[PDB]
Amino acid sequence: MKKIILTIGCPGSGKSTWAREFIAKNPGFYNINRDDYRQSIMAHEERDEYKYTKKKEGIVTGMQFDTAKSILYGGDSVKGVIISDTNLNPERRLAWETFAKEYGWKVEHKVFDVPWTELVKRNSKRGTKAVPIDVLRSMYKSMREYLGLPVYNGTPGKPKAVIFDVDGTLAKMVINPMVVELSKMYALMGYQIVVVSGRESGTKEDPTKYYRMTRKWVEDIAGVPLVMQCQREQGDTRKDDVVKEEIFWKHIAPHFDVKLAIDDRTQVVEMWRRIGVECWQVASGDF
Amino acid sequence: MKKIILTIGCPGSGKSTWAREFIAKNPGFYNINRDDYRQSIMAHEERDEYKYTKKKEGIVTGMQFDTAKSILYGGDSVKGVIISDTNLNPERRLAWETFAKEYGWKVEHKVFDVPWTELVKRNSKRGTKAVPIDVLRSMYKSMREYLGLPVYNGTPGKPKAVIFDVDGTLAKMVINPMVVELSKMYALMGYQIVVVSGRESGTKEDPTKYYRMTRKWVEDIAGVPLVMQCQREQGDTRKDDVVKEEIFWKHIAPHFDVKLAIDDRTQVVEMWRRIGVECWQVASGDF
Amino acid sequence: MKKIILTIGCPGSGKSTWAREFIAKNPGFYNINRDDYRQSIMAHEERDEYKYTKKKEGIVTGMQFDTAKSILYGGDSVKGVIISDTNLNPERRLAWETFAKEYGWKVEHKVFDVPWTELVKRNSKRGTKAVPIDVLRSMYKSMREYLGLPVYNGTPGKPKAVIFDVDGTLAKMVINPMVVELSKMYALMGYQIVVVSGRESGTKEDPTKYYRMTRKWVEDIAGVPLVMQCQREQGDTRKDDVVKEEIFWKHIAPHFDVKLAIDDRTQVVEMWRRIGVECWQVASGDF
Amino acid sequence: MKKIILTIGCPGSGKSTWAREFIAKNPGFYNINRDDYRQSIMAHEERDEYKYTKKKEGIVTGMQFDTAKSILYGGDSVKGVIISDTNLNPERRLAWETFAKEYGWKVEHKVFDVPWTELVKRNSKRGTKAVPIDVLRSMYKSMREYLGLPVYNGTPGKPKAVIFDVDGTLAKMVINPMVVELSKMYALMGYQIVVVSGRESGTKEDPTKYYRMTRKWVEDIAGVPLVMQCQREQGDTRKDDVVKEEIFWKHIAPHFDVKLAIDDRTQVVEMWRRIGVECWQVASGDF
Ligand SMILES: [Ca+2]
Ligand SMILES: [Ca+2]
Ligand SMILES: [Ca+2]
Ligand SMILES: [Ca+2]
Repeated sequence: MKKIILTIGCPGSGKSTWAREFIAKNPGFYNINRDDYRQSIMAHEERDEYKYTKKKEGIVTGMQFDTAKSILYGGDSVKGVIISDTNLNPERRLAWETFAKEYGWKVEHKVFDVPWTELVKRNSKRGTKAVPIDVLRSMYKSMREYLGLPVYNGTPGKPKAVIFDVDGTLAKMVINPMVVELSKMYALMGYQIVVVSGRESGTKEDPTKYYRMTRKWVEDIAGVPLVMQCQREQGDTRKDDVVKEEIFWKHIAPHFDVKLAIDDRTQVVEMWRRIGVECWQVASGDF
Repeated sequence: MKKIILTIGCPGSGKSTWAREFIAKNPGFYNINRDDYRQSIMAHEERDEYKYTKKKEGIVTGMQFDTAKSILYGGDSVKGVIISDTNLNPERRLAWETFAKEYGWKVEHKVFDVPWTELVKRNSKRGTKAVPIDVLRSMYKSMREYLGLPVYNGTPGKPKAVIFDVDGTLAKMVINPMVVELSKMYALMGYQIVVVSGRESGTKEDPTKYYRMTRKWVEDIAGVPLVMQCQREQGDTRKDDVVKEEIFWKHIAPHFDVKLAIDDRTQVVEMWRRIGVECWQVASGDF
Repeated sequence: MKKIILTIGCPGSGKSTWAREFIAKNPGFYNINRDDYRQSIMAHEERDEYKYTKKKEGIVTGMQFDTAKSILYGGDSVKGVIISDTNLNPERRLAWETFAKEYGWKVEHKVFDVPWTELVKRNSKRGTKAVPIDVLRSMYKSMREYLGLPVYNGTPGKPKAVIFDVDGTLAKMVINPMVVELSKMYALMGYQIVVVSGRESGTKEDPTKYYRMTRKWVEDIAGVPLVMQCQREQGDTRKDDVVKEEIFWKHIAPHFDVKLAIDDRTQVVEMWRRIGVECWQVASGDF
Repeated sequence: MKKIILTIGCPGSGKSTWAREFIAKNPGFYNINRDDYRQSIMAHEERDEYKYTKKKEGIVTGMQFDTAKSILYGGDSVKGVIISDTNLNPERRLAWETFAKEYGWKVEHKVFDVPWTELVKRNSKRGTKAVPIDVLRSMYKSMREYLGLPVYNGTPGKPKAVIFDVDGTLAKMVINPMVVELSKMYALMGYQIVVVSGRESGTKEDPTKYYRMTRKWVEDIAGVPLVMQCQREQGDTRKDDVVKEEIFWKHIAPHFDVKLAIDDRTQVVEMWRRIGVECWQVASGDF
């Protein structure tokens, strides 16, 4: 059955690079893309930035389905087509299927799940084809809803706590005054403090060298009335982003009703908010 | 009445640059272009070169008319669309009109007549969007058929002659041996020799300074049995290309049945052949 | 006296665009630039990203001064040269002058002061020539030290206060729970709360329409124990960035020893930190 | 001994692509290139075209040697440098060596010999970095003088002949009137006619199928008083360019004093002239 592959990925996820190599290897396959249509009807150049308009979007949408119809109603030579957009809008994604059935075509999805940190990394160098962070963020947030990834939301029963980070947040990567005050203000308030850190626990030869150093400084110098502490396991090289988000679902979320996140590294503040935890960023953390 | 503007011009003639500025100033106008569609269905990048295929052309054509229909069947907001191709194919150009009438739309043409010399000038710097000389040549040859420009073809009654050029052809810009021999070989053969030159005749103060110098060298040193001589009028700054093509229709074509053209400057050899005169190029003449 | 113009501006501030147009109009002027040299010795392409190395920087530096010497020791035709870098390093900037005097040349500065908001705007679209935010930030922070712009640092005598923002911070652009709690936690703690907002005060016909609405919501619904409130004057169209930074130096800084800034709009959080006030960003604010 | 590699190749021959990959693999190696320097001192953009000027060339030259000195006088870490230009000027090439010895450095050459047909192929798509055919031609002509390739010039004793081509020249790829006349005009004149062709002689099963067809048409229909005929051997897939230039040095040049070449395919007309044989091109032959 002639197929309609939808690529599912955020801007600069590989979608297009894939559809070109693929079509270049699989005869009978043709591409359909919104950005292309968007740029074409405006006669724009590479350095020109298109301006969103319902009227134009309507036209573009119009152009896709029609082209789908046209090409897919070709010979037996035509094996199918690729709708190389972000396709992160469920409302529309559904629309393509219900369109596909009423014509005898099947629908496939080719997913391009690239890590946020890597999506930013790429989108910033994307130049004129780059996209604003809120859209990139908004997009990724849909890529997660698609994948069915978890989003937190309190935990009835467990105490109301506030997770804190050390490097840069609690400490000035000596004590970072205002923030350390906060940890205690929240201490009075009736909150559980759960300090956390992405500093590797230690070295292969001594797997807690740094964890102990941290815990000591946190308690003895800063004097943070922590209730629990968690750190990056020794010999773990995954992203801070990935790392803490695991520590959450595995230790804190279950024994705690989280209300806040005090941190400083963007990728981490990005992760916190993204999953459902409010996060206040106390300093610039672009690294 | 909603309009369908067709741009008539050769590659790199201004077409697109026009349609962008225009649409950018005239609301209700949208663009339709083949190259765009061609690149899109292949998912190509700027550095990739598409490969002509009837099957794809058919698809592209399909995409244009359908998009025309779609957009033009919009509100009263839609004033019309631009078909920004070369549109130098009469067969198709007709097709758009006969399509336009059977839907209640008019058709307009925006012509971009740029000089050949300038088209090459641009196309060579066009980079990856550049096009092979024979297509550029073939294209321009259609742009002329469109404009209704003249193409020569003998002249019954008048003698059979061969036009010769001086700078570079007859002379080594001292005598250029083989070529000068030819002028006489054709002299025996029973041909009229009509020497011609784009060397300005002279200076404002002496409007034949060079014409005389030339004629003298041509007769006295080279010894070319010329029957007639023509040169660029003093104070004329138009192109060699333009220049000689006027001298032809005004002096030679009427009193002669031309069979050959011996020359050396590409733009001129290009012009000769282009209008209907066979031309042998005796040396590299890229200047 | 032959001159050595140094361009003073952050990445994507106009520097290069200026030096090209200038040299294009002023004969006897030649360009010297680090990025160029950096890319050249590595044989890099546009899509390649150079890697910082002292050894290479040393070489590049070496290349500039030598080229300066070489060209400036030309004829009377050579009027001078442009050192089109960021030149925001005082250590080096000094070096060029002390170099200039020991050879009989003067030094000029052409400054390109572009607003941060506009620098980000451009750098994000800069593509492969774009630069990381911390460097852009770090750079701008030097452009300010150059211009001699003010950086705050407490105010002895005046009470310790915390400035708060409304739209997005205190309010969910109904009340934003955690943040409003904070305003009171700091209220107990012994801090003065100085709410602030970039919401235009009102309309030409009623220049406080919104200021009153705000103040009411802030006091009556949120219940923030504010001590003072400031807002964007009616009919003011300058940037939020520019706006609040004026309200600070003119109303708060003088009557207050500021310790914190709770806000949400990046350009504003960027401004706060930049001038010397710690700022915690409570939510994504990329708009 | 620290080395100075000079790349020897025509525009778009691989030079730069090589020097980047190389430096990327061999630590201690740095690049020096004229075009870079040329563009930098003018502050030019990619779409801007530099304008040749002795004064600027002098400056650029100045910049290279100085940079050579500078970098090569680095530590033991510096293994050498690449002068990635065309380096087809012997006058200068010598200069680099005599410069190298007076400082204790050796000189190496990395040659990039790419076929003319392929150089044009590339240079036309080179876009703004492309170069005019006469320079490309002039360049290749130096690349040949470097390689020590042969250039013809008469052959005392042997008769004065004129080589003719069939496809497109003698025949209209039926007879091509004017050109066939010429073959006989030269026949009277006292010249030997040596017809030649790049049409494969035949098929594996019958290695002269086409050679016979040709010879028959040439003699029986056209009536060319040929004295000798040569064709592309069966099962030969090298370029027409390469092909005929071998047939020349192996059959004609030795038994003939060539005065002219009548042909039509550019790559071949290009080859003829290039080696020392005058060639008149009778028609457009861009294929
Ligand atoms: Ca941190
Ligand atoms: Ca001439
Ligand atoms: Ca706000
Ligand atoms: Ca031929």
